Amino acid sequence: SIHSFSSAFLFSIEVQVTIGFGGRMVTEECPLAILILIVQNIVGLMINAIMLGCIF
Amino acid sequence: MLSRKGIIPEEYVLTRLAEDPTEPRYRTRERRARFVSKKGNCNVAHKNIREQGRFLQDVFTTLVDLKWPHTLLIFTMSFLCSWLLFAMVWWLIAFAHGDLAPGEGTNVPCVTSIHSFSSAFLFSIEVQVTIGFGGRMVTEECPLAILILIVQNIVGLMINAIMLGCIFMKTAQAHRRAETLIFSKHAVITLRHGRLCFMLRVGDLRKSMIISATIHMQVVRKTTSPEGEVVPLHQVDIPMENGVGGNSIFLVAPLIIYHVIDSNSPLYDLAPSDLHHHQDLEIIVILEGVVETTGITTQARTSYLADEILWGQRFVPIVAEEDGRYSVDYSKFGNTVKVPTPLCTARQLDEDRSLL
Amino acid sequence: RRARFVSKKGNCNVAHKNIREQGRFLQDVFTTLVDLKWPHTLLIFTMSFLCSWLLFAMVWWLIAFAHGDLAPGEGTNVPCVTSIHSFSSAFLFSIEVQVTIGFGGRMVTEECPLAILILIVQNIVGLMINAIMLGCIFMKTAQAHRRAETLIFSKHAVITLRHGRLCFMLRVGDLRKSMIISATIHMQVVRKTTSPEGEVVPLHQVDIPMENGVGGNSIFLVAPLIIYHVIDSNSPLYDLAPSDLHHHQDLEIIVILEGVVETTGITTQARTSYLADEILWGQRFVPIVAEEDGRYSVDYSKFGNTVKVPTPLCTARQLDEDRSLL
Amino acid sequence: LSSVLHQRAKIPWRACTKYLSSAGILLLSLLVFSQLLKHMVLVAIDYWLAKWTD
Amino acid sequence: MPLAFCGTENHSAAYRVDQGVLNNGCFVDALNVVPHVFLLFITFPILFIGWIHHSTWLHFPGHNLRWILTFILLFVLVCEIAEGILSDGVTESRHLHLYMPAGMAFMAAITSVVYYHNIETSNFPKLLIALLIYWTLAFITKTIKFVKFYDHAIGFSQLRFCLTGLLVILYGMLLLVEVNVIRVRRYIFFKTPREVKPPEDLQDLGVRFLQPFVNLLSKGTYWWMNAFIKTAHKKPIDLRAIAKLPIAMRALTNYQRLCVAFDAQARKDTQSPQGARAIWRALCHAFGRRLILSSTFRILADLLGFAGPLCIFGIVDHLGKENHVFQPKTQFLGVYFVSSQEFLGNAYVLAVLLFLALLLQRTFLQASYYVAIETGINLRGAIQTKIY
Amino acid sequence: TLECLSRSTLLCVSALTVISYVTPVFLVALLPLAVVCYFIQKYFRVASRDLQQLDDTTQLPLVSHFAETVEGLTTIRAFRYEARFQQKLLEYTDSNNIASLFLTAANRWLEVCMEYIGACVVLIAAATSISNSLHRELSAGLVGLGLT
Amino acid sequence: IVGVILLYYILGVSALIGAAVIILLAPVQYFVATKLSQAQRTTLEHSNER
Ligand SMILES: CCCCCCCCCCCCCCCCCC(=O)OC[C@H](COP(=O)(O)OC[C@H](N)C(=O)O)OC(=O)CCCCCCCCCCCCCCCCC
Ligand SMILES: CCCCCCCCCCCCCCCCCC(=O)OC[C@H](COP(=O)(O)OC[C@H](N)C(=O)O)OC(=O)CCCCCCCCCCCCCCCCC
Ligand SMILES: CCOc1cc(CC(=O)N[C@@H](CC(C)C)c2ccccc2N2CCCCC2)ccc1C(=O)O
Ligand SMILES: Nc1ncnc2c1ncn2[C@@H]1O[C@H](COP(=O)(O)OP(=O)(O)OP(=O)(O)O)[C@@H](O)[C@H]1O
Ligand SMILES: Nc1ncnc2c1ncn2[C@@H]1O[C@H](COP(=O)(O)OP(=O)(O)OP(=O)(O)O)[C@@H](O)[C@H]1O
Ligand SMILES: Nc1ncnc2c1ncn2[C@@H]1O[C@H](COP(=O)(O)OP(=O)(O)OP(=O)(O)O)[C@@H](O)[C@H]1O
Ligand SMILES: *[C@@H]1O[C@H](CO)[C@@H](O[C@@H]2O[C@H](CO)[C@@H](O)[C@H](O)[C@H]2NC(C)=O)[C@H](O)[C@H]1NC(C)=O
Ligand SMILES: [K+]
Repeated sequence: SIHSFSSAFLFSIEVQVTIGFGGRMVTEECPLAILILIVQNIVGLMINAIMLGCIF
Repeated sequence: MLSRKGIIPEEYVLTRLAEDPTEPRYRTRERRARFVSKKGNCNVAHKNIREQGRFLQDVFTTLVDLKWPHTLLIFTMSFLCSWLLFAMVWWLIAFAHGDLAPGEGTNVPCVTSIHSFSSAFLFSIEVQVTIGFGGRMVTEECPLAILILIVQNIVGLMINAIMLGCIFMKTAQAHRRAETLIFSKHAVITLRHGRLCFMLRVGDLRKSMIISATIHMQVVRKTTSPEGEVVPLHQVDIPMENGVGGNSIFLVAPLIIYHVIDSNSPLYDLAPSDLHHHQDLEIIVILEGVVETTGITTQARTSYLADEILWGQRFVPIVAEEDGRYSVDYSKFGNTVKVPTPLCTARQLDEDRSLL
Repeated sequence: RRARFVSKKGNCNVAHKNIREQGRFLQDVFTTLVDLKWPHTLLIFTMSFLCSWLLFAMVWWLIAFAHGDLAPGEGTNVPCVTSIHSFSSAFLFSIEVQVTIGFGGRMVTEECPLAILILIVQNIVGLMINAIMLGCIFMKTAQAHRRAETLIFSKHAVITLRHGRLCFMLRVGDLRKSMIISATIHMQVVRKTTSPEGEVVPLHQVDIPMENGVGGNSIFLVAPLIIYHVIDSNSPLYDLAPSDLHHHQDLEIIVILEGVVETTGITTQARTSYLADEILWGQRFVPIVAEEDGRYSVDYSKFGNTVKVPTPLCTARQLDEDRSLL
Repeated sequence: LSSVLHQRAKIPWRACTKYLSSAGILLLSLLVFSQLLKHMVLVAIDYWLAKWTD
Repeated sequence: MPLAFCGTENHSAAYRVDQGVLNNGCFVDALNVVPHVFLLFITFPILFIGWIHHSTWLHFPGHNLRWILTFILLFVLVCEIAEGILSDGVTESRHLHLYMPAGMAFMAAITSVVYYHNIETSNFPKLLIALLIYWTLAFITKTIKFVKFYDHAIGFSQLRFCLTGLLVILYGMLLLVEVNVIRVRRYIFFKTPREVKPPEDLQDLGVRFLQPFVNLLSKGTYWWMNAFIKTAHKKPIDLRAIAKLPIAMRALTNYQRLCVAFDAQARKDTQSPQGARAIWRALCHAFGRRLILSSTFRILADLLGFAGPLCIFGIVDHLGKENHVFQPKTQFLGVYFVSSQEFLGNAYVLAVLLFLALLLQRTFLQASYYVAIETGINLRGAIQTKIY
Repeated sequence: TLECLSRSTLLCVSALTVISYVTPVFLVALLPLAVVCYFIQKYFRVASRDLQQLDDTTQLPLVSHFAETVEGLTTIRAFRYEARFQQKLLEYTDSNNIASLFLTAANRWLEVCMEYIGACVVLIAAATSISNSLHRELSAGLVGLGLT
Repeated sequence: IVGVILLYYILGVSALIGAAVIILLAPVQYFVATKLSQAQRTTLEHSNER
């Protein structure tokens, strides 16, 4: 369900915030997609830690 | 085979004595150990220590007090390994239930839409990070699937909790790992107000001053007591000659830590003859205090040797009164210049007062 | 046996009794959860999360039962929550909502407002439980960094001759690599003394000067040091005698090492006691620090080892007075 | 530092020149060519063996 | 076409569960992956966190039975990887289960010795539980696979059965090693842990020839010399840098050993003028315990060095056959099994064996050299003292 | 030493030339090893000469002490200083032996490191050679020459 | 012993026949080595006198 940059923008919103609507989801047979999903998840978690740490 | 020693002659030789080479590097090294370094890094060999047991809390504490790039690597590895380990067991359950088997609509898999290990990796990522896309989701009547989902969530919560705790304490404590306190490389013994005074200069390289700065000066000497006692590193505390006799010092512009060597002071017998490097006469100056911004007490020790003490020298004035503010020339901070001064011994100086 | 004021380790074995009714409020029980051990904290939190998931799982199942949705047979009535056909499905939905996984296979519907109200309750409870869990994690993490009791004192103290004058003496050592900033030595005599007006104080504590150069309580521990108080006319030990060495003799010496650890930045205390039988006359502490080419070496095996030395087996009142005559 | 760098000098030019000057012009080049010639044959006999065994 | 763990035979029908899941050869292989994956994930953050020295030099009991077991366990795992790659040559399917389970077992074994070595230096035996809960975890599943190969009547003809039957014994042997550490040190669920302290020889800061006090692999590799060699390149070597030799090699200790041998050699033999025969007997009795060790290493080194010429013969013989036709010729249970008579016939397998044999041979030869030198140098110290 | 050095170095370069000719890929694989080998060679030389020189120096006093103890045995025993001289020998013997022991350790460290480097060459030469003969049809004798 | 046996297995009875030359020439090397030491002793005696 990826059709434009708006859809891609919405997918990144769903993953980094960890919403995961499920209309746009990661499939298999695309290892590059899986690798960036891991990278984006790690980056999103470390940003949250910085935000939580800075708030403290 | 291809070596010169195919057969060893082992014949005796007659070479006369020739010991000293041109290079004096054989006897050049003559440094004597010190229990406190110039940079404040004390180093005393605590040899033969009773084996106190080690605990896993030490490893956990080491995780908290690690560096920043290392913490990222540890947690990235922790997150990636956690997802990977659970993805492996998710794949096992699907395999053991026949989910990974070719298509069959009769059975309901323990996890829906799980085909390969790639899907298993994605399913574990969705569950642990709580993205939950829903294309691959848990189903009922598979008690092992429910059990692992509980285990993965519990494990994920504890791992995330550790990461938040480690990050939270890192910002609090690691900020207070900087030592911006500078002493003088060489101290002096000068003549102020007629009385001999041992002086050194300390300054602050951080704009926020140290609150409630306490200065402790101690002479370390292997002072064998006349009764018979012998102690290798006896520490004698030295007064400060402050305006009130206390140990409080205000640190805005660097000042001179001047102590008047009197009869009470052990330096009453200090002489330039006993000022050589191989003499057991060392001074330790410690300026404890708490930085206002963070609130963590800070300590910065320094050690002055007899060879590092310059007799009869005066510190250069630093603070110039400009039109608006005061100028500090930190380039000439620890520079000491000579001055015509008596060069006798403070113990022998008592005769000058007696004569007059 | 003989009663002690403070244990040798520093446990301070004293008994409290006849105390008024303590508050015992609710806010203290949370502190109990804070100071739990690592295995117990994990057990407490796993139980709390599992109980929350299970409790809400039961109530979602009840709501589906009340709406008549899990009854077999497809109907036009939209269920309160979709794709719920068992309690196992109800448990999974509770897991998804509370942990915020939100798969979407089972989703809330606009059918009944009871589901909407209870979804709010589950999320708020889940959010507050995470907050409590994260709050407890922060408090417990500091305890790991604490590492309080790591200071060493000699098992027995001595009365020796330093600078000619008799003095009580003990040894202090810091096993920790990290330094202890703002160290402070406090020496106290715990005795039963009577007043000339009839007062009989049970456990009198008298301050004891440390005989430091600056006349203060501050020390600096990088190597094991001798802490000695000169027994003079201004001390309660001026009336000491060799006979005051029995186990049941009325005497006790308390040494306190206050000081904030440099790394942790929090104050730590190390109380130790020396009984009369642990006070050894006519002994001296062997020198420990040995100079080496690399760095100064400290032999911690001989930390408590002593060498016998002949010292005046008399009273300080008679010994000091005889100095003028001699 | 400076002494160590000065001490750790193989002095190849000086020692080689002493041996070369003492040996002369004929007996020095002859040894270099003879030793190299011997070893090029050793490579050749193994190489020829490979071709023959092939 | 996609990389499949079990393979792509008959429309990927090798993933069936019917007739018992444990009866599926792919699944028992998969169960073997799990303990290795567990240890990798469990201890990786631990090694990343920790990332005088005398207080951290105590050697755990069985310090030698662990390294030699690991090396032989590493060797059989290299053979397992090589055998698995041979097995999937016939079919077009990748058949990832033939070698990947074994391949990362070798990786996990490397981490286990690294993790154990860190525990050996940093005296924290309480952490030596992961390996315990791993070794039995690495043993149980392996036994299942072994029994299943016995259930299908694989027999010793197949190479996998021989390697698995050997590899389970290696896991069993070091499992005994792990519980042996527990028995001596008594740190797990025990009351009084026995006190073990580093040897008194290294307690003094005046020992720098730390050859006796080092791990077995560094004993055979001389890895401790790297610090001294690097230090040499900056600070010229003086007697301060070379601190005095340990008590095991001191001249006085050697003379005591030489003197005690003479008493034994002259007591029973009353008619001993301390001549050539008596002195030779004294030298043999005093230093035989090390000369034999040098000879044992040297004899093993000579034998291994011969495998190189045999490996060349096998490699070139297989290469001279212009047919270049390779096949395992059998498929026992849908997975092709190669035999030993063809495992040592492959050129790449033989080359790997040649490389491994060369590594072992050179270590043994050099180890024998040092043992002989140490005995020879020690005798010189003792002989000089006796002459003086 | 000059003859042995020339033969040893000529045999070495001959071996690398043959292996590179047998498998050109080895030339690429020669770049890492010839880098690290130099480091091993460079460091060992600095660690050898010093050690060798130190060994020779430490032999001078010990043997000289022996001569004194026989030229002045009567005076040595008369002074009742035999125990001190025995201790002097033990220090001298320990100093010489540890100088010799470290030299052997340095020799063995170089030998093992070069042995591993040579073992790696064998694997590289074998792997490339079998690959060449199976696909590009390299001569069987050439494979043998490379391995030997 | 392992070398000669392995040589016979590989090259047959030709390697053993050929390798006997190196085996038989080793005692000749021993005589050269023993006389080389004798020649070294003569030079050492003359050099020590010098
Ligand atoms: C619905 C499912 C949800 C699942 C989610 C998670 C469930 C959590 C369950 C709660 C219990 C889990 C315990 C985890 C402990 C985490 C870390 C922790 O607290 O360890 C710390 C402690 C003690 O260990 P230590 O510190 O190394 O002690 C050694 C040393 N003397 C020291 O004190 O530093 O604690 C320990 O580490 C425990 C010590 C026990 C020692 C036993 C050794 C072997 C342990 C493993 C085998 C158990 C025995 C066999 C059981 C067989 C059952 C069939
Ligand atoms: C189907 C599978 C079959 C596989 C078969 C082949 C596989 C073999 C792999 C395993 C190799 C086995 C090595 C055995 C090592 C035994 C050691 C041994 O017996 O000596 C033990 C001793 C060590 O104590 P010490 O220093 O003498 O004690 C101090 C003094 N003597 C005292 O009084 O207290 O003496 C010493 O140890 C002296 C030090 C020398 C060290 C020699 C061992 C180093 C080995 C290095 C191997 C390198 C890795 C190669 C393996 C490749 C595999 C992939
Ligand atoms: C200082 C000598 O210390 C050593 C001592 C040894 C043990 C040894 O058998 N040595 C003699 C052998 C005899 C038969 C000549 C030798 C000396 C020089 C060169 C090579 C060799 N052969 C050794 C055996 C294999 C073929 C070549 C090894 C190496 C060393 C070393 O660090 O160099
Ligand atoms: N302008 C400055 N800024 C920062 N640190 C200074 C400055 N001037 C002196 N220091 C510090 O004061 C100490 C010595 O003071 P001094 O003025 O004598 O410097 P110095 O002789 O140039 O020192 P060094 O040789 O250590 O660099 C050192 O720790 C030095 O880092
Ligand atoms: N055992 C105790 N437990 C708690 N608080 C106590 C206790 N004893 C004394 N206090 C506190 O100290 C104060 C003085 O004690 P005291 O014996 O005079 O009590 P009191 O006369 O009963 O006091 P009040 O009437 O104010 O409660 C008390 O008022 C109370 O605040
Ligand atoms: N080398 C040492 N390392 C660490 N702590 C030590 C050491 N020596 C003594 N202590 C500590 O000092 C106290 C006892 O001192 P002492 O020198 O008498 O030891 P000890 O006789 O070995 O004592 P114990 O039997 O109680 O362990 C104890 O608190 C002990 O932990
Ligand atoms: C596994 O694959 C083999 C391939 O030989 C199957 O055996 C036959 O395979 C062909 C197609 O390759 C089918 O048309 C035959 O029907 C198969 N024979 C039988 C008796 O089934 C074998 O069946 C496969 N295993 C399965 C499907 O379980
Ligand atoms: K979420």
